[PDB]
Amino acid sequence: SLILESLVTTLDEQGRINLAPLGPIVLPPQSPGGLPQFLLRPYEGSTTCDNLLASGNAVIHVIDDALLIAKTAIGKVDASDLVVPIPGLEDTHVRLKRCHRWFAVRVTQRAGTPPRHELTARCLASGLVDPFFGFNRAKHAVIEAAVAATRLHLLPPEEIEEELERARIAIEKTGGEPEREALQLIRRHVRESS
Amino acid sequence: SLILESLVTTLDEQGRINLAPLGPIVLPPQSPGGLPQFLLRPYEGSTTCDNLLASGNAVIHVIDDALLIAKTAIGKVDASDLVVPIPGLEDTHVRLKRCHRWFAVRVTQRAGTPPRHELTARCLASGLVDPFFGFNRAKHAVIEAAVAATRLHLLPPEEIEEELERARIAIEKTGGEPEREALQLIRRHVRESSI
Repeated sequence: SLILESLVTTLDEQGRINLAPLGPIVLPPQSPGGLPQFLLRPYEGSTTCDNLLASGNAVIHVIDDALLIAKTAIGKVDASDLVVPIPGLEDTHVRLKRCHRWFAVRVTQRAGTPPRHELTARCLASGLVDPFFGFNRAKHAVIEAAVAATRLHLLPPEEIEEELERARIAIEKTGGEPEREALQLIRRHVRESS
Repeated sequence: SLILESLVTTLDEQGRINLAPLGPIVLPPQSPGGLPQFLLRPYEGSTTCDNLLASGNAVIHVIDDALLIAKTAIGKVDASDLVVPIPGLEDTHVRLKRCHRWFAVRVTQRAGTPPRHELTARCLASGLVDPFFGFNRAKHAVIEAAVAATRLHLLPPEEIEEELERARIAIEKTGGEPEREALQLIRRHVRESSI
């Protein structure tokens, strides 16, 4: 399916902000030229899933920050100082100060056989912030390594080592310090998980 | 600094437009928010390299179009109705109508020993156009497959096949129609080059 590797913000019942990775499916717009809709498949028991099921709201972000995706895939990141309330939606939706694009969404349909969730969401608002760097082989390899290192069922040692090596090479060839940092964090996570 | 996987337009001596992949190094500005410089390392004997050395001009594009990268990596694409001359630079630079961002550049320094050219370029003009889709694992794997398909004379068949297989997996999971088409075109190129 057509999937964006995003960061999502949500709020709990007390307004506490959560930031986590999500891979929403991009759905057709309601009208030609219109904003995308999204199919969200949050993981049961996650803070994102709890907050979506309670509030109906989220903000999906297009980012070129592979380091932040890696950090929030591996552990919790305090996002309280990373976000600003969205105009028109200040009590329900917050966006990252640094991103390329944000989509403030609200759930329109719900389905899924427990424990799966399928939440259709439409945009209430969207905006552009920073330019996107562009394709970068190091960022891409950080994403692959982070996905590999955080799978529900552990990959065989040879497979995870292959992803880490491909990342090392791509980062040496094309990356910067945030990508170097990301790989070190992912390597730590892999070492601590075995 | 980071390397951008870009599309570059250049013009030959008769004004003919070329569109091809380039991986320039992005040199940061002195001040946050300023325009960057680029280090261009074009491939000796390529149309892009010939035009850069002759004119000193190019337009570098940030694109989310992995299909177009694949097409121009594996063969010539007629870019005549993809680009338009840039006002103020209309005799020397053309830009893609569809892109996220473009930088019209001019070479300020030539270095390197042939066949490895190293050209420093500064920005004459730039702009934003379309939003960027975002990270997509299928687009990323199409880029890696396209790089491998340009290296049939440098890599064994099993290594190129493994890049094609990683693309298949990423496209099934995350891709759309352009990425599916890109992998078909790349596989066809690999098959044709083997025979």
